[PDB]
Amino acid sequence: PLPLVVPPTPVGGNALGGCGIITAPGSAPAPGDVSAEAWLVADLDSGAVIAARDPHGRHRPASVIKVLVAMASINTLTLNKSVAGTADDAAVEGTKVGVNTGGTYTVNQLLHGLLMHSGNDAAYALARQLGGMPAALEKINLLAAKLGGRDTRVATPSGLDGPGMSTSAYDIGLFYRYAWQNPVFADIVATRTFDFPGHGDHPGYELENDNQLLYNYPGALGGKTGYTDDAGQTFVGAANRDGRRLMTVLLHGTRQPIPPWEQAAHLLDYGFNTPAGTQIGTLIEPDPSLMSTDRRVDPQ
Ligand SMILES: *C(=O)[C@@H]([C@@H]1NC(C(=O)O)=C(S[C@@H]2CN[C@H](C(=O)N(C)C)C2)[C@@H]1C)[C@@H](C)O
Repeated sequence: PLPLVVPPTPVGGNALGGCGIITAPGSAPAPGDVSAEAWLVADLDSGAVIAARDPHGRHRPASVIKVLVAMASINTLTLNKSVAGTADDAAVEGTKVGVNTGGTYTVNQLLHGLLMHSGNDAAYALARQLGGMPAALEKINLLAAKLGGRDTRVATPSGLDGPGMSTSAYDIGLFYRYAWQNPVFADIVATRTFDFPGHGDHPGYELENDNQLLYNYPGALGGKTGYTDDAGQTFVGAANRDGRRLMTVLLHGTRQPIPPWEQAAHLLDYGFNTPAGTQIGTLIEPDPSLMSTDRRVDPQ
C-alpha cells in the first residue's frame, strides 16, 4: 500500500518536524536514560506539546494502538451489550484474557481485558462487534483521520504488525488525549483489578492491570504498554499532579537502560519540571463530531 501523504507543514506546528530532541529555548536537558527513538510529552488539558523527539517520525505502534478500537467501541457500542466469544478470538496470537466459545462478554468487560492486559482476543472480539475486521479497520482508520492522525494507518486493531501499519508519537498523543477526555476510558485505564467473567466450566478470575507506572508513579492515571519485533518497545502513560495533567508517549524504544515505564516516568518528571505554559507546538483538536454524543413510553 502507498505511504500516507506527509502534510506540507508538520501538524501541530513547524517545530514538530525535526529529528532528535526538541525542547523550548533555555529548558533543562532531556532525560538520558530514554531509549525511545521517538517520544512526546504533552498537556492533556491544554494540548500543549512540551517536548518531543522525532514527534512526526513514522513508526509502528504495537499494542498502544488499541486506544482506537477501544474508543470506536466506547463511542458506537453500548457498554452492557453482550458479545458472544468465538474460537477465532482465542485463535489470535499474543496475550489473551480468555475470550472464547461458550463465553458471553459485555463490551465493558472486553474493554477492561483489552486495556488492562492488552488482550488481543478482546480486540478481535470488539472488531467483529464493530462489523468484522474490514468494517472495524475502516472505522478505526476513520477515527484516526478524524482525530488528525495523518501519520496513522492501522493494519490491525490489536497492534500486531501488518502491511502499511504506521503511526507517530504525535498521533498516539492525539488519540490518547481524546480517549482520556472520555470518563469511561479514563476509569478503565486507572483500574487496578477487575472481575473478568468465566464461561462454562471456565471460572471467572481477577484481572490485574499490567501497567507498572500506575502502581509506582504518584498521581499516575495509568497507561498502555506495547512491543513487537518491528515496533520495539512502545509506551503511553499519564499523571495528574496538582491539576496539571501530563501525558508521555514513547515509540521504538528498548528495555535498556531501564524499563519502558521508568523511561516514561522520567519524561513525565521532565514535563512537570518544565515551566507551566511551555509549548513547542500543540495537539490539534478532534473533529467536532467526535466531541459530543447523539442519542416504552407510548400511551398505553
Ligand atoms: C502489544 O504490544 C502486543 C501484546 N500486548 C502486550 C503488552 O502490552 O505488554 C504484549 S508485549 C510484551 C511486553 N513485554 C514483552 C517484551 O518486552 N519482550 C518479549 C521483549 C512483550 C503482547 C505481545 C500485541 C501486538 O500482541
